[PDB]
Amino acid sequence: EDRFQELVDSLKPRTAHQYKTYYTKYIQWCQLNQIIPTNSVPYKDLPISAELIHWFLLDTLITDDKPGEKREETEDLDEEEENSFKIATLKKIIGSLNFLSKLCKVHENPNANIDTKYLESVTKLHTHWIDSQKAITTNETNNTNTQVLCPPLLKVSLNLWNPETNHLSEKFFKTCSEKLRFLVDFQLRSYLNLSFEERSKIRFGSLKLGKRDRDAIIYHKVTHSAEKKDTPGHHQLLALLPQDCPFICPQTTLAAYLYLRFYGIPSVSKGDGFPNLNADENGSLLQDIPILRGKSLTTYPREETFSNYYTTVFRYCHLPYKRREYFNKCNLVYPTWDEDTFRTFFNEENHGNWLEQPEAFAFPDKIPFDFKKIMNFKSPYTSYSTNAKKDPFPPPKDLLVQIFPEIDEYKRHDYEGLSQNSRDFLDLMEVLRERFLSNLPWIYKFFPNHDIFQDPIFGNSDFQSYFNDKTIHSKGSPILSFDILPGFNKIYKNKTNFYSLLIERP
Amino acid sequence: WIDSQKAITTNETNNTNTQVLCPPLLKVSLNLWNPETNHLSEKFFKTCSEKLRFLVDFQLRSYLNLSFEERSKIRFGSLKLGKRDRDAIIYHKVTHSAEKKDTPGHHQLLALLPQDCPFICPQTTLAAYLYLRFYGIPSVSKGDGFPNLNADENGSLLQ
Repeated sequence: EDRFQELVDSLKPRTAHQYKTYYTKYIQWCQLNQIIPTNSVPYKDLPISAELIHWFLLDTLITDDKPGEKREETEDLDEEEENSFKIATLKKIIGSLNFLSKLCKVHENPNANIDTKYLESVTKLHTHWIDSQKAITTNETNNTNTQVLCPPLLKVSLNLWNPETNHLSEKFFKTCSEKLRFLVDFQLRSYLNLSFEERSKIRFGSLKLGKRDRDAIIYHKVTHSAEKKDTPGHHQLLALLPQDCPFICPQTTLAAYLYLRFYGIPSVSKGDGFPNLNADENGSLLQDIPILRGKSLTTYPREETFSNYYTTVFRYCHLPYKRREYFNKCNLVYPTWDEDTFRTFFNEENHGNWLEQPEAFAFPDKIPFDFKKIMNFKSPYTSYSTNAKKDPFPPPKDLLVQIFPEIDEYKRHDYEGLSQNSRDFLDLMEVLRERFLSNLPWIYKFFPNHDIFQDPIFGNSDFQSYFNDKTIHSKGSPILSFDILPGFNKIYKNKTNFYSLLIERP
Repeated sequence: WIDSQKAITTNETNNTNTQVLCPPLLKVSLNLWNPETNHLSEKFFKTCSEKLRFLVDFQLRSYLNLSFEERSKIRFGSLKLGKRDRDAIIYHKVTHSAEKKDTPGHHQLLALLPQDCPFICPQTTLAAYLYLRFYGIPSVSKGDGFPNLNADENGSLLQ
């Protein structure tokens, strides 16, 4: 009861009523999912947690599906002010609900527990996204020409699809398989902002599919019941949603690297063998296969050899490499959890009184929605992604079932008789092969002699027919077809800037 | 010089025909007479005159194997001529009775003959560098003027 005045006299009244507006929105929204049920307005009842706050922020700020107000974000002068308004009001809503969190303490509502640093990470995430879209604002933002206009991802990425690295490395990168394992680790650190150790710890068994999403690539990284602490929960959840660009897609890169790793060239690149998966145990084989390998078959390749790799590549594309900023940890990272809320909040039956459960929409398969789309370099502003029907020429499965057909055998094998992770990984691989054949014609369009095309079954005119399908206007068009990057569209969809990316035969 | 010949006596002295068979001064010079350095830099390569002072310094290192600390010790009048030549640019070196020892001589004579390749010709490159250092571009690069020569007595201003 001592908390009266210093709560009250903490603020300007103007501040207090802006905060009152914001928590009034919060209360109405919790009644909109009847969390507080239906003026019915107590204080020792209203739950405050970082995910609750966060999902309120989702449902109000970012959820611009909203067809009455759909396309303010398209106009540059509207969005350039609108997102600044978003982030300012974001910070104010954070302060408001922090104030309300302290308010529930003086009423003694134990249901209010903040963990601001999670919401600080939300703040930092949206801050970095708006600063990314802000630094990209103009060709002549300042007197720069092409290096503001040089994404360190794509200039590397596209130039890694070349079957030759002649000035670069005959010492290192003869094989395209080594180029693809480099591109795999680079798109790891690109999409999944991690450390070298965190890049090391990917078995195949921690690579799952979207439950409510079909497209999520779940790396359900959990502390294994012992760091100093049992009850294993430190949950780090990640995703590799594909890219409309067929050359920075993680799924395309992954399917390509695993094709060369498993099958490769039938003469030259004799693969590592498509795995057993028959008397596999859940945890036996997929929990042994590294996502990438060198000479060893189980562990992860050598650290300073990767340092050499990144050094050679960033001197090839002439970019400032700094080793801490890829091998050591950043803080621009993914959400982190307990066991407590993770089991508690994602259980629907504890919240089954509600009209909706947040696992459905704003948490696509236990992922905070902006931590999905920002890390996958997307404007996070629909909550209702329906871009999946955008598919000129969906590829035929008869071409698909040529490579990796053992998967098709395994589901015509005793599908029960295989381990649970195994067939789930098999369906993962089929989605990978689908995305692979989908993105294949531009790979043929730009490097027709990759080691994938050291296989004349692809040289047959069924694949070439599908190549002429997807690359149909490519010879006649001045510009490209596929998407680029949210602030690099009007530069590199031009074929010429796209060819300035190439150094060896544009 | 036999080492130069030994590297040059076979085009398969080194199996690559890509970078290892290029002589070092030539690769630097030809990609340093380029105006644009777009993949390279502008933050340490603003002007073409910054590129020229880099290129003149590297050609000094290439022809006259000094330290940069010894390339510090070159003035305008530190450069004489082969008077039987008009070809060499004579750095006549200083040990004049107090920098190492009395009874002066520890001297060293340095030749800077031109090259028929004008990209690596050091006389050409220094002429261009001092042209743009002094006169500059008549529209943009405000050079710092032709030397005075009038206040210079021997060992006073050019030195």
